[PDB]
Amino acid sequence: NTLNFVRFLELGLSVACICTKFPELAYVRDGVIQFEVQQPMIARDGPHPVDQPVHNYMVKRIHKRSLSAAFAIASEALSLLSNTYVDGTEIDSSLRIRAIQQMARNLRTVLDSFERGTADQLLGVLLEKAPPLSLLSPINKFQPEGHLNRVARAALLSDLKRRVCADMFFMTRHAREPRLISAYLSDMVSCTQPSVMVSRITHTNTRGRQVDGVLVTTATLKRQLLQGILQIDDTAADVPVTYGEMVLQGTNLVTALVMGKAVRNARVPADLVIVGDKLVFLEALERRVYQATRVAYPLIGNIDITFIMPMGVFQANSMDRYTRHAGDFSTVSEQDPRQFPPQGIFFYNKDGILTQLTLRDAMGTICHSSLLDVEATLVALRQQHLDRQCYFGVYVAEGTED
Amino acid sequence: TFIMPMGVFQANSMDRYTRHAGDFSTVSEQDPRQFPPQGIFFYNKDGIL
Amino acid sequence: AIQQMARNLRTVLDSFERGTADQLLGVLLEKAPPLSLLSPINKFQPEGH
Amino acid sequence: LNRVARAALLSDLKRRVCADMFFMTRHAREPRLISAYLSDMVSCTQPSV
Amino acid sequence: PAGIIPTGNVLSTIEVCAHRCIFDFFKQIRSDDNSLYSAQFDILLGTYC
Amino acid sequence: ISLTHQLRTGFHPGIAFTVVRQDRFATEQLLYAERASESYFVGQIQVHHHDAIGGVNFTLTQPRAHVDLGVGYTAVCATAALRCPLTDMGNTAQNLFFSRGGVPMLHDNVTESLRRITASGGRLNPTEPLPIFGGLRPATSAGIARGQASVCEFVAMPVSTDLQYFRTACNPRGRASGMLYMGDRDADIEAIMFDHTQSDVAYTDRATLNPWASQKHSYGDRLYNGTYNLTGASPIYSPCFKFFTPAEVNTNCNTLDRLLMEAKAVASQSSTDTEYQFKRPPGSTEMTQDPCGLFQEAYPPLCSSDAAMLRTAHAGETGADEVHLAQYLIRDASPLRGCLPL
Amino acid sequence: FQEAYPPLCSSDAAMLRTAHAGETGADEVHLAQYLIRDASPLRGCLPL
Repeated sequence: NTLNFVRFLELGLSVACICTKFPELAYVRDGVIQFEVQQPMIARDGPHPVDQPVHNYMVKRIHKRSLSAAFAIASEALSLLSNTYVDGTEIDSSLRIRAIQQMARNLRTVLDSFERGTADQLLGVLLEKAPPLSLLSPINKFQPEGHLNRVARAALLSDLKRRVCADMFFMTRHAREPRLISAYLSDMVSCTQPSVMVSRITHTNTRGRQVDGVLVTTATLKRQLLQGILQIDDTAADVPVTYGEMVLQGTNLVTALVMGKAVRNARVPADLVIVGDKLVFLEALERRVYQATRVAYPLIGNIDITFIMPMGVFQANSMDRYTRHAGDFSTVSEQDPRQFPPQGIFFYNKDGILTQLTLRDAMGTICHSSLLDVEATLVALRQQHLDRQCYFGVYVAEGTED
Repeated sequence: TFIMPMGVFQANSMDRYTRHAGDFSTVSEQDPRQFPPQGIFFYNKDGIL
Repeated sequence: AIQQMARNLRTVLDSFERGTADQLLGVLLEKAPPLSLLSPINKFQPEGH
Repeated sequence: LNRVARAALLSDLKRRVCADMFFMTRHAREPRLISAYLSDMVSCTQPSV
Repeated sequence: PAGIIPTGNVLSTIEVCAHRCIFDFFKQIRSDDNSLYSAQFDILLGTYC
Repeated sequence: ISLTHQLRTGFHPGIAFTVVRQDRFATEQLLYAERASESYFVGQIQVHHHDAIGGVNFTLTQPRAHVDLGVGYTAVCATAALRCPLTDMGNTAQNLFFSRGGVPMLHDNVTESLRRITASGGRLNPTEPLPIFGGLRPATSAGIARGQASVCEFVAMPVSTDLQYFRTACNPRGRASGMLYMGDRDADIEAIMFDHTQSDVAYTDRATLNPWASQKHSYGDRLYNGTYNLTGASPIYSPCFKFFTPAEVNTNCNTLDRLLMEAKAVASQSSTDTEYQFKRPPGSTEMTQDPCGLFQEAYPPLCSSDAAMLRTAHAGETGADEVHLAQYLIRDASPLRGCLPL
Repeated sequence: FQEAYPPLCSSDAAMLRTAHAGETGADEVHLAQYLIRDASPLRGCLPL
């Protein structure tokens, strides 16, 4: 079989990043981007202070990563390629040609690995960079400006708790109705801020409308979103094919050397959907990338959920021990064996099997010597403020032979 | 503004009626609901009793 | 300094056109009676007295 | 796969064997879902030379 | 080791290591060091307003 | 020893327990990104000459860097679908005999007998050679059937406990606490978590539901807090370590941005290749989303004190009666309401 | 799989069928008898 090579620019993931070449990247210490953002101001009267317009300055810095790929040749092939011990030139030429073909076939996939892994690194950094929608949306919708007081922040925190409890598996729960899915996809699209505008050539469709981003999914989610929910705009796109390189020369080179500082289409088969009022890509790269390799696909991440159940609670109040009807759970014995305090809990397994945690399982926790480790508690308690309390009930006296 | 009573006891013996016989039964020989009430239970902002 | 001066003064002059609408909204909120009272007053009271 | 993923896959295998056992004579009133699994059957075999 | 041309010649060569408490930074290398060949810099990638 | 006798025979001592159990789930995600979301730089590829078993290995290294040129947030992710749970929701008690360092009993035979009875009726135990200068790894078993077993940690608390606390999303410490409440100073996290002069932040009519796992040096705090390190020799993950440890927090940022920084994909605190949910192996990078770890809450599942009332006789849904005589049934309040079939 | 699926069985013929002219019974245990609901793949077949 002949391996199918994947180019990074033909993928729809290239619309989420702007690429540029930099030969002197190993000699940077801290690259710096700069922002100057100004804000408008409104005028009022009455018992309000007059306001002045504010200017904000924000500075971000680069983060350096790398890529690695290996390439091996065996000892026999290395001996054949070094032209050492040549003999029988009709029978060793075939072995040398076989070694050359093996080396070329190895080097092809080794060179392809970097273009295959650029998309993986982009997916990893975008997955790290993304806050959850269930926390981003009510925060971006509820507070108008910020610097909230205690009450508004507390109400926002309660609403955040309720929203992250409710909308957690929003695709697999309300999968029967497409309208909720297409309603919250528009929320997810129009809940994030855009980026800067300065560019030369951008990813457009066949007609010429500029696309706004990428929406990467699993293949199951792609077919579920495409079967009835989102509408196809186009099946072709126009992508850039050149990076755009830059170097340092002239006065910038001598500034970097002395001072130590420096200053600065093709037709592709890819689907495009329309969400809200924005035209986005919908890539589900699982066959082009991550197929027949030894790595796991991202977007299959895990979550951790902790469960709590009480075990031996007896309702102390006599009012709370009530039954909904007279003969609910009757027995044969003269004493109903449910008024006794409970000693176990019953819950369901992963597979739906009934399981029981009786009180015998607490022997691993309460029958230890850590139950009698009161010394550090006493040492910490003795360094507090103590008043001279009467000692009638904590004092033992001695006889007097009376 | 919300208004609730606490210790209101229905004085008429006619007005102290149950919809069914064995609605809220207990194990005690005296039902601890014929006593006059001493409190009121409502719901919080988040739904907590 | 001159560029900062102009950039400050432009938003300062924008502020009055931005705040005239705010003052109009405030006085219209103050001037408006509720619909829940104004709707049956205009119907169930034809003339007055 | 490691031991844990293999065990979870085996449990899913048992549940899936119990689920779609007599599949055409069971859900004969849902023509969409039969096509939805026929597509899954067809797009599951690796091709040949 | 900036690599710029010398501004002026220096006379009276002596054992400079004897007077180390003068100046503010003193570095002595036997023949050559790996720290002499290092052209690390900082780059500004643009400003957005 | 008397507690061992009473718990083995069938007696009910005058205590009650709250159990905590952490579970993992495989989720399919969904991420959206804007146009100029990343500024991507590509370096120059360099080749390492490296010897091998018989020949040479060539390692190709290329450095690259990324800049997030967004004034706000330019990428939004959200979990969409639920796959198979990777863990098992079993009943595996945590054994505290893996931990060494506390004061021992005077007589060695009492401690050895206590470990011998504790080992009976449990899965995970220290090995019978008892390796001195070793990890005290539990004895390996045969194949696992339905996934990785998740340990349950037991917290003592009084019997006369308001059961309506556990019917909603509660806190296993007994007193609500955490990073989320600030706005006046920096030394307020300790005053929320440990100062019992003032009332609880959430349930504002009391100090704490239990006084045995909430104070500065109480039983649960002396046993499960990560600062004192009593269970440090245990190779098993404690599912309520995150609820008891004072997290290091900088208050230079506000509450909401610090919450969004906490809300990203944190590193895992368990093991996915072992069979007993051990502690985090060093040098393994697995990023898992952590709900209810930044809120310091824990969701109650469908549990009941009797199997009779847990399932009704109608060939369908389960029962929903709250209390019958002295038993109880807590309805499901977890996010897994319409999943995990019964 | 080395498994065996339980069929619809009961320890008493009284609770095996209900008195509503339709579906069969669903009560699990009554006093000491039992009724095991069908977990086999033959749920919607084999008419009763």
